[PDB]
Amino acid sequence: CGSHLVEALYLVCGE
Amino acid sequence: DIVMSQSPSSLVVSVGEKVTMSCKSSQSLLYSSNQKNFLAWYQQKPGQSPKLLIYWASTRESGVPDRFTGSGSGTDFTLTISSVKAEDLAVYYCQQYFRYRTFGGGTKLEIKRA
Amino acid sequence: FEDYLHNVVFV
Amino acid sequence: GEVCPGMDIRNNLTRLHELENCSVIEGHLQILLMFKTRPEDFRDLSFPKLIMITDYLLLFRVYGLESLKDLFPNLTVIRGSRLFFNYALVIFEMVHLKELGLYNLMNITRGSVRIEKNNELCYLATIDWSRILDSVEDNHIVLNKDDNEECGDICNCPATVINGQFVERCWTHSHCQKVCPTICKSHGCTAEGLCCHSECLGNCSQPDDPTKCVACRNFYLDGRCVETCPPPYYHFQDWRCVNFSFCQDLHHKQYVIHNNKCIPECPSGYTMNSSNLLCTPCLGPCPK
Amino acid sequence: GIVEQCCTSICSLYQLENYCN
Amino acid sequence: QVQLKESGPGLVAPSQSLSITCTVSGFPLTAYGVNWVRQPPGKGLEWLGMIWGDGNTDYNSALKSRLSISKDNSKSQVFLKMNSLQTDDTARYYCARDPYGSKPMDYWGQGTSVTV
Ligand SMILES: *[C@@H]1O[C@H](CO)[C@@H](O[C@@H]2O[C@H](CO)[C@@H](O[C@@H]3O[C@H](CO)[C@@H](O)[C@H](O[C@H]4O[C@H](CO)[C@@H](O)[C@H](O)[C@@H]4O)[C@@H]3O)[C@H](O)[C@H]2NC(C)=O)[C@H](O)[C@H]1NC(C)=O
Ligand SMILES: *[C@@H]1O[C@H](CO)[C@@H](O[C@@H]2O[C@H](CO)[C@@H](O[C@@H]3O[C@H](CO)[C@@H](O)[C@H](O)[C@@H]3O)[C@H](O)[C@H]2NC(C)=O)[C@H](O)[C@H]1NC(C)=O
Ligand SMILES: *[C@@H]1O[C@H](CO)[C@@H](O)[C@H](O)[C@H]1NC(C)=O
Ligand SMILES: *[C@@H]1O[C@H](CO)[C@@H](O)[C@H](O)[C@H]1NC(C)=O
Repeated sequence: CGSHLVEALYLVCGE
Repeated sequence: DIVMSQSPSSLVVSVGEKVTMSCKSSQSLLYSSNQKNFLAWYQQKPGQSPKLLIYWASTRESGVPDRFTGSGSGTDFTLTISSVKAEDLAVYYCQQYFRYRTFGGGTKLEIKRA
Repeated sequence: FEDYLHNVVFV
Repeated sequence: GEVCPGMDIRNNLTRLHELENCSVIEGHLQILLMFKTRPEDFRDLSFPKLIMITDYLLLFRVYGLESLKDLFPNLTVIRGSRLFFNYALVIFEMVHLKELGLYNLMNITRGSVRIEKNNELCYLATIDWSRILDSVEDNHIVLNKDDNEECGDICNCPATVINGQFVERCWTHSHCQKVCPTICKSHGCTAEGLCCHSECLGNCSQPDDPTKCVACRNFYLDGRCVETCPPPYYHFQDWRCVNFSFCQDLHHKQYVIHNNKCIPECPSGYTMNSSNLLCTPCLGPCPK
Repeated sequence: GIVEQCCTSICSLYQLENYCN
Repeated sequence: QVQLKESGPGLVAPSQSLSITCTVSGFPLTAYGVNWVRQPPGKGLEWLGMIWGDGNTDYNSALKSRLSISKDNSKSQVFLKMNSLQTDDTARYYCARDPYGSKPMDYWGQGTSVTV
């Protein structure tokens, strides 16, 4: 899940 | 300041030969952080101001010939002049620069003729 | 390594 | 110049202005995770005062950033006292980056370079890393646009034998990689090729002068580059000399002294005597 | 942590929300 | 152009103080140390003191505040000031440079003669 974990963490934040 | 002591007060020799004089400190002069001893040797051709020769007791200063060879470690030091050439005549001193600086009592080199 | 990278870059 | 702490810059670019007057970052610099940023926030932005990083430099997922040539033009040494994994420079998933442009980077002491997953990135095979890093065997530069054999790389510049052919070496269209004659070693040289002083590191404003280095090779103290910190000064952060007082003040609200070095921790076999901060060996077993 | 929490182990939302900047 | 030259008054009557100016050129006083060494004719070379880049000072403990070493770095001058002298202080006085971190004592003055 390497690169996606980065993608996924961002959508979560907007922060 | 610590206390430095040399031997002899003077020595004599002629052309061609190797020469070794001594010095001592009341405290050890080897720096842990770089493994160098904090001691110097200076040559003073007489009547003129002295000249830097060898630092960290083994590092040869620019403009010094390879005949000059520093030695010793800890509290006890010696300086060596390998193969004497004419104007090598001078009084030599030991300086600690570990804490403060103090010089040795010094030792004279003389040369043999008539 | 990317593994290392994440585990270290994260509040 | 100024010495500031290791920083970690994330999200809003605005945090970046903390560095404005800084010359050496004591520690690492990490700039990462900025997803709303745009090319134009960078086309007017710069740090010409940053000359040195003590630990490592790490850029990761900073968008809109296309070259570093305006951001850190005058960064010259990375010392790699502490490394990220085993790297002293990490350029990673730096989408948008085209060219490196650290035309002033002359030496990475210790660490290795890992530049990975940077589509867009060329001007990589135009760098002779062996003129910058001690160990290039452990270099890890993969999966960039450069690996498509299809790079518009253009530079005057000199060539080294890295393959079975010499190769022109440059950072950008308008900056050559500076190469000092073989016998200057790591000490740097003027444009003409006069070696800088031997206690200087990457570059000098004047030749033959230990006060005119652009980055000390050994330790820095009182304006001058020196071989070692003399007592009563102590080795700090393995690049600069300080007195007992400085070291003490930091400890109290966890710095200690040993081997004539000022450090966070006593090494194994030692405990800290409270009267003098000096690490002493243990009476019997060490509780630690 | 994370690489172990959300990769070897497969993660859920909160797990991530907690980690947010 | 590394140079040191000492300016002594030469002649001092007992119970009076000694003020020597070492004028150095070719390097910055903010970044090097300066030492004072004296020699009575055909006798020993004697470490008197030093002043570091940062204003810090070292003295031979023999000198019970008899010695004050200060500096004017903007005008490249080093001041030795020694009080209430006697005839056993009759010597040649040198200042010499000190690259402390890296070297010991490189570059000596020609020396100035002082008699009590
Ligand atoms: C970049 O510049 C440097 C000059 O600053 C240049 O030479 C390298 O200098 C470094 C640091 O002064 C040398 O590193 C040490 O050398 C000894 C040799 O026996 C090693 O054993 C040392 O290992 C110890 O130190 C480590 C880190 O400081 C500790 O973590 C470890 O526990 C050890 O105790 C240490 O590495 C280095 O050897 C030289 N390098 C060479 C190849 O001689 C360097 O070449 C310049 N690079 C370029 C590309 O110009
Ligand atoms: C031990 O070393 C440290 C760090 O090198 C010394 O700090 C130095 O001392 C002063 C006092 O903090 C610093 O600033 C001064 O502050 C006032 C501002 O009100 C200003 O008027 C002075 O002109 C001066 O700038 C000084 O910059 C700093 N020097 C360095 C090289 O870092 C500390 O003094 C040292 N301690 C001893 C006992 O020597
Ligand atoms: C940079 O220098 C000046 C000097 O006083 C100051 O006004 C400014 O705020 C400084 N910035 C930083 C980040 O230190
Ligand atoms: C080195 O410093 C000098 C003086 O500031 C400057 O002319 C030069 O651009 C710098 N960098 C290089 C790589 O020579």
